[PDB]
Amino acid sequence: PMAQVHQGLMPTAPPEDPAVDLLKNYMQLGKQQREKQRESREKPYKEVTEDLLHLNSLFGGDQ
Repeated sequence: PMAQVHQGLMPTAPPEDPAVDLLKNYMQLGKQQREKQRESREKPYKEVTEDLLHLNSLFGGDQ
């Protein structure tokens, strides 16, 4: 083996396999999609608190 076997044959196992990175790519777009769908328009964290400041001035509590 070694010399007259296997040698001279191209590796059928791709070391550049993009599927390994695709794991984090998919995890990435998993959150990216989430944070881009409703998070951009709605934004249930910052817009709620910001609007709450508006709401405080909205009911016009002064006296």
